[PDB]
Amino acid sequence: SLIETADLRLLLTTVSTEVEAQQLAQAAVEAGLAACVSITPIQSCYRWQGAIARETEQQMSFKTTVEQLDALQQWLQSQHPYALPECLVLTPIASSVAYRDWLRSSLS
Amino acid sequence: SLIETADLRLLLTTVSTEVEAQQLAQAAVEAGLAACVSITPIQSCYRWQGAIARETEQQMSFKTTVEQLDALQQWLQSQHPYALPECLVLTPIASSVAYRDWLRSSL
Amino acid sequence: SSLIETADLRLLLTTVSTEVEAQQLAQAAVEAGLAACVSITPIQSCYRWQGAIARETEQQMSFKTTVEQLDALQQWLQSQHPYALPECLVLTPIASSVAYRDWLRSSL
Repeated sequence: SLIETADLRLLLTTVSTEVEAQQLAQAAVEAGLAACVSITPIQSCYRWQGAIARETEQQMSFKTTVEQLDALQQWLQSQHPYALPECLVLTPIASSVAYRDWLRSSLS
Repeated sequence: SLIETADLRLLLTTVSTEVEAQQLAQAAVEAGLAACVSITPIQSCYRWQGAIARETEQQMSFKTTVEQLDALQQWLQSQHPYALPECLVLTPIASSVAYRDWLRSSL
Repeated sequence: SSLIETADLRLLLTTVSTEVEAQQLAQAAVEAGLAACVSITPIQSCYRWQGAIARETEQQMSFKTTVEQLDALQQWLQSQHPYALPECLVLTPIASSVAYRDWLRSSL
């Protein structure tokens, strides 16, 4: 049942706290900006303003379409305006018809 | 030993429980359909059945080749606990010579 | 904050066995200028080893870098990774924000 896909997108970002991740995920789905969101606890080590830090974060992966992606990304920024958040987008190359159709059905 | 690659695939899906994930991963490797499978605990938020839900799940990532991918997905569908499984496929664009060779040879 | 097309960012994925190993390798890669950020996630990995199915705890690592540093990062992993034959899978994000891409590039 695999089909080629070019219009699905995964938006990856991080936030510091579980509570923020949960709230952002719920509201993005309610807004029709993403169909599904996963939240994974991580540790991140990074260069920021000269120094190296290791902090706990929540990795978020938002499932959306190319049509909703800009709106989603801008909306997420609006939710933590003080942050320069991680923003990486991946394009899946295939999916199932049913999963693709469900995902597209979930967006507004 | 970095090489450009086009024939490797990652198939992403989720299941509800650790037990389900462990069993499905083992069976896929046993069948020669995936070289290796990672399992990561997540929380997932989505609307289903008219209502927004947040539930704990296990993210699975199956490493395979383009040649085995259809067989893996057909198998996974027959064996997956969900009526509508997540199915997303990524293509890595580079690997190491040794890792690519391991993955392909293991199938 | 707007999304822009990106072709020169890379995510290198590998695993190690322990949290300590992952923290040390991540710190060392950032210190050497080979990655801007490294995330670490505990996982289980299932694979066949010596003819038998194994399932082991591991740490999934994701190194955020540029195409220009990718070869040097992989070469450095040849010497520094704890495993003789590490996982090595590289993804290319297709978009990012201007701010994030600029942060990542300026960190290296």
